[PDB]
Parts: sequence; C-alpha cells; structure tokens
Amino acid sequence: KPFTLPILTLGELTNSRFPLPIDVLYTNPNESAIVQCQNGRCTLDGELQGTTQLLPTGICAFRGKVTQQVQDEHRGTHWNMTVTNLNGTPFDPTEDVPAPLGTPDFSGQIYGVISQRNTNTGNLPANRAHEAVIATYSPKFTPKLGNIQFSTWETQDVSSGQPTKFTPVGLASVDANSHFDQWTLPSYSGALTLNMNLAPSVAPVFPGECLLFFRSFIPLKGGYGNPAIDCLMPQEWVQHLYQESAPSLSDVALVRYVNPETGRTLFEAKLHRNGFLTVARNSAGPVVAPTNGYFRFDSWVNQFYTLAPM
Amino acid sequence: PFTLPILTLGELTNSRFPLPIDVLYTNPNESAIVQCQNGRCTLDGELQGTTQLLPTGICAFRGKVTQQVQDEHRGTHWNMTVTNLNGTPFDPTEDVPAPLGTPDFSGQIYGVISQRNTNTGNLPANRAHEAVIATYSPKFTPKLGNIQFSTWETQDVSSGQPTKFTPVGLASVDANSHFDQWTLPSYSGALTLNMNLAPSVAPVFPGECLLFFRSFIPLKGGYGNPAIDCLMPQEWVQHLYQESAPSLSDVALVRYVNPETGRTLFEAKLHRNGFLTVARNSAGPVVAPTNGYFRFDSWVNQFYTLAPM
Ligand code: NA
Ligand code: NA
Repeated sequence: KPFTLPILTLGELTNSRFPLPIDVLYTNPNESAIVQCQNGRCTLDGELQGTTQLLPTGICAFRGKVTQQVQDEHRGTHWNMTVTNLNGTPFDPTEDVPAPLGTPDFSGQIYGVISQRNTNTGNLPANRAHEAVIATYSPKFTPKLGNIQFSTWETQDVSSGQPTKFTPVGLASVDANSHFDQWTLPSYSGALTLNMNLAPSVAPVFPGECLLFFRSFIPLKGGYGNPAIDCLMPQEWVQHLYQESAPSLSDVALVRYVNPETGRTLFEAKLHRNGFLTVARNSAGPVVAPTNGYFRFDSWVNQFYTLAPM
Repeated sequence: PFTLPILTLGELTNSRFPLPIDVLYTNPNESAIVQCQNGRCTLDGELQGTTQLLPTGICAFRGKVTQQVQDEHRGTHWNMTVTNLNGTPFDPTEDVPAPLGTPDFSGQIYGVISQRNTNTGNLPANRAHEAVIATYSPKFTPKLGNIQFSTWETQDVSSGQPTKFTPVGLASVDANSHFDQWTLPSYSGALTLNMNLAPSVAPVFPGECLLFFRSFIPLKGGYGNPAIDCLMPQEWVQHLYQESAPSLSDVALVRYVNPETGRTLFEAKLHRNGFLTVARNSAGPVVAPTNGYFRFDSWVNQFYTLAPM
C-alpha cells in the first residue's frame, strides 16, 4: 500500500501539540534543547507514540473529578483533581504510555477553563466554569499517577466530587518566572520518577540540516510576549498516517512543498520514518510560503540523500 | 471507490462545536427543520454552508475590536470586526451565509477573547478574558463583517488590536437564554433573511429518522445538560473533502460494525448531501460500544428498505 500525505494547505492544518491553527512553517537551527515532544508523534506507518491521540479536542485537555481544595504557599486558590482517560474510563498507570493521552508535553503555566456538570440532579444538574491554570512543572503535576492540581482566580465556586473538564486556551504568562519552555517535558510521575514509554528524541543526522516545524502562536492571559508552539507534524498528518497505515519503504520519504497555482516546488524536505521533517536551511525563523501550498510525497530515499538548499 | 475513515466513535469530534462525540442519538419526534450550517459536506466532498476544515475554526472568530459599545444590557460590550479565520478580509459578497466557522445555532456562546498587540523588551502586550457572544442578538452581524461580544471584565479590552475568540461552551440554557441548536442565527442581523444556506435535511422514507453524532456542551453556570448534534463528525468532513469520491447513487448503505466481534450492530443510509438516517422508532441515545465504526457497504437507491434498528 503506497504512502500518501493529505492534500491540505497550511491554512487547513492544525497544531498537534496545542489546539491552534498552524500559522507558519519555521526553523531554528541553533536550538540547544533536545527535541522530544510527546504529542503529535506518529511514525510514517501510523503508530501513535508518546501521549499522542487522535482527537483535536484531546490535545492538552483533561477529564476527571475534583477531590478537594488544597493548601499551597503560592497565591491563588488551588484544587486537586483525579484524571481519567479522555473518554471517562479510569486511567491505567500500568499502560505503556508516559501519561494519559493528550496530557500536555511541555513546561509552562497552561491557561484554560475548568467546567463542571454535577452528577446529581427539573431533574437537571448544576453547572459552573471558571478560568484556571495548570503549572505542568509543579511537583503536584502527576498525571501518570492519576491526579493533578489546577488553580483559579475564583476562590469558592468549584465543587468537590463532581465531573470536571479542562478546556485549554493558552498560557497564563511567559515571563522570567513562568517556566515556559516548549521543549522541557513535565515529570509525569513527579520529581523523583523517570518519564517512561517516551516517543524518541528527534534531530537531523545529515550535516547542514535542521528540523522544520509547523508553528502556532499561543494566546496569553496577560503580560508581554509572543509565545509559539512548534509541532513536528500537524494533527491532520497524525490522523492520516494512522488511518492509512502504509508501510515505510525506507527511513526517509522525500517531500516537496508545491505551489499548486503555478506548479513550482518551493523547497524539498526529508520526512523521516519516526515522523518529523528536516530541511537544508541555514536561517532561523518563519518560512515565507503561500498558505495555498502543500507538501507532496515524491519518493522514498535514504539518509544520505542531499537536499537542495532552501 | 467511496470510503469512510476507519475511526471509532471514540476517535471522532463534533463538527458544530469543538467537542468529542459522546454518543449517537436519534429524535424522531423533532419538530424543528434541521438545517445546520457547520459540518455540512456532500459525499463527493463539497463543503457547504459555513463549514470549513479546521477543528479550531468551529465557532471561532478572528478580527479586531473597534470600540467599546454603549448598551442598556448588563455587562460590558465590545464591537469587533470579523475576518476570515486565516486573517484575510471577509468578503460579504461571497456566496456563503457568513464567515466560515461562524456558529450555526441560537444561544449565549461562552468562551475566551484574547488579544496580542501589534505594537511592541520589544514584546507585545497581551490580555484575555471570559466573554459571551449572543448569536440571537441584533448585534450579531457576522455576514456584515462585525459582531459584538460581552465580558465580565469592565475595561481591560484594547481597541484596534488583533482579537481571537476561543469557544468553550454556553453561558446558560435557562428559560431566557434563547438556546436552540436548530434555530439559525440571523447572520446579517435582526429581521434579516439568511442567504446561501446549506439545504435542510429530513428523512423521506417511512420509518426512518435522522441519526446524529451528539456531544454535551459545557455551561458557565445554571442548570442544564445541553447537547449539540451534528450530522457528520468533523473527521468525516475532512475525509470526504480529501477523497472527492464519485457518488454512484444518491444513497450509500453503511454498517456500524463491532470489530471485536465482526458483527453489524445496525445499518444506516448515508445520503449524498451528507447525513445519516436509520430505521428506528424511538428517541434517545444509541447504547453501543465506542469501538464500533461505520463501514461503507454499497450504493443503493432511495427505495432501499433499512433493517430496523
Ligand atoms: Na505529553
Ligand atoms: Na454558521
């Protein structure tokens, strides 16, 4: 069965690491961190890896139940919640995953809305929702152990023991004390435990090559900044590769970024078997390309193929 | 050949609001005309209504706040221009009901408005706040290129700055909230006729009813368990658009199969305009395992008799 990519333009793609549209292609060759994100991870033959799951609505979302308000030396109001699988079934910590699928894969203050619909009931249940922040770098962020902490501006109107949803929206802050680093993984089981079942790190092997990302800009609750989240493949590629399950015939698929109005190839890239792109580019920053362009699968090559410079 | 995605019920999301699919659902005694505008795609891949491909675009808006507006209603009110989701200006002369992704139902839609300033340690200022868009209000005029949203926040929204609306749920479904998932907004404002709509859908065969993909939608407060029903999940919209497969008749026979056992749980008609019917004589959820999925069987005609559900 032949390998294919979806025919979707940049303006028809979404980020696999946060619920955002793709804004631009992007490179950063001087990146010093190890790139090992856990969402948006899928091999070219369709094996999901890390915490990757198929629902766009599951990315950085949580489902569970608040157990109690908790004391914390930090300002604000703090709540403990158990976390289940996204479909509501209990999370099995013995499963071969780093954490419940969809768990955020980066260090930061993730901003969103906690909402609740009571189980007890004109026989209709009570509801509430409030802005909330989850600090994924905190020792209380232990989703692989089945529970996390979130905090609210609201000081009273969160109910214990009731079904709870976290809808992610953006970041609370990216200032110098906000610990935002998109390439630093959370410790899914806490500070004395090793992360397990991780999707592997990704890097260019060929000299002169760098990773190519699908970049989205992420909203902020306040403060200064222009934070972005870079994913290795958009969520629609994850979904396509999973459905097609096409055998990888070499370690590298050659792909070309095509302008369909004119038929010209703007650049070529290596699509690696583990699910990421490299290009021969010596510049950092966005790629200037029309959003009607798209990646086209051209051939299976090997790791020694020399890319045309970008 | 025509194909549907091999995605289980637990791998599908709603095309009318950013929610996972929770259950399949029927309501044969539904009195309203079903004419939703998101999640509309023919089997040969033509998007219709306000439907677009991005899961993040459903009930989302992009634009710029022009000013605070004075209004006798409680809260603080803001006018924003709306662009296409990709940032290009919305062309009101285009043959669409409204900007693609515009909500397709009457209610108080609850979400977060966020802004990142254009002017800049050479970094721009930001703010975000909870907000509500009342799609039934006379100030909801997305076909005219602008809408109003309201906030609890009384002052910290900036004029002239890029603005995003991220949908989250509903503010209320109480008796004064105008929530009705089958009542369209009046996209050009109050007392105006909608244009370029995706057509209404209905069962024509006796004994048949529509089959919906239902999601339960969060509430900011109050009592209720509101739900949003879509005709096809967003992943089907995306798949049909990619494939552009010729419809060999007006009706595809599909089977909902349990792959653990192999057995068909029920069959349904998948109509060319992008909706499902089943032969069922009861209202309510379909109690079925979420590991099942719809499989294309064959093209039939409008006179094919479905096995009862
Ligand atoms: Na993760
Ligand atoms: Na609409």
